[PDB]
Amino acid sequence: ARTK
Amino acid sequence: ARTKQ
Amino acid sequence: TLPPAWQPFLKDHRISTFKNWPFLEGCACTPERMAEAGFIHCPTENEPDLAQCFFCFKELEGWEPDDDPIEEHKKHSSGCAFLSVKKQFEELTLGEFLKLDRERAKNKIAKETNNKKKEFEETAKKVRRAIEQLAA
Amino acid sequence: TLPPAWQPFLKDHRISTFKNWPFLEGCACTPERMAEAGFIHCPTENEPDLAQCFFCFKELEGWEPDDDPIEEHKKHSSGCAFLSVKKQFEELTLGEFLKLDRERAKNKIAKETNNKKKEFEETAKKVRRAIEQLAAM
Ligand SMILES: [Zn+2]
Ligand SMILES: [Zn+2]
Repeated sequence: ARTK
Repeated sequence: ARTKQ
Repeated sequence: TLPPAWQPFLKDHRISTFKNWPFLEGCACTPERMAEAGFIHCPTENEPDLAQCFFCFKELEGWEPDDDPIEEHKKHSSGCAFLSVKKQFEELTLGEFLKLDRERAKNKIAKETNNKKKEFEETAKKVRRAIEQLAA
Repeated sequence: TLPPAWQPFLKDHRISTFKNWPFLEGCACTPERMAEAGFIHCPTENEPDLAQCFFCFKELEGWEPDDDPIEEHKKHSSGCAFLSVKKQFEELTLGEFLKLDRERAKNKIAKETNNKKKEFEETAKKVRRAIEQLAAM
């Protein structure tokens, strides 16, 4: 997943 | 000490 | 920073509850000693040196300077599981701590059941006296 | 059983926050795995798979089925002390637990500091621009  | 009155 | 319900487990909270405790330096039952022994100060206008174990709820008054709070606690409430706890608060595990708080909860309920019993018996005495008097 | 502020430290509480989490059986990032890794579910209108570590406050979206929550946490927040905790909750001592709750409190504060900073800088850019424009005209 990934950072906002 | 002693118990309650 | 713990919730109010749990503060009494902390020695320094217990010590803080001693406000106008008469036995200070030189005495065996100082706030520090009372607190180490599990006691909290719960004075009344009526009974102003009243103290109570936070864990087993035994209340004691008539404190005297040479009274060792620990030996008094053993005498009047031999089975109090706080007396068994030998480790410091912060050395307990959460599991142990939670086990203790459950035993305390049970102690509170037992005490309230015991007070309600004593209140019911007192009311029953008065009723009995009132009936005897109206029969006589 | 336990005070609200502390519940996030309990795996079962964290799992329970996952309400309409899309990735269920067959996926690597299930509620159980997300929760084992420290995450709480905080969905928005805008990003409905949003998850946040309860301890270090790192937020991650864009979850994919084969994502291992633990490895994603290590990647995006390598310094998070929750990743260091080996014992179960009930095996911690109160001292250990109080030390962890302090580090968490400090993480929350660092996060809010870092946000305030960013908002302030955005406002400062706008004001500066407005004043440049006025001096230019
Ligand atoms: Zn006791
Ligand atoms: Zn984290």
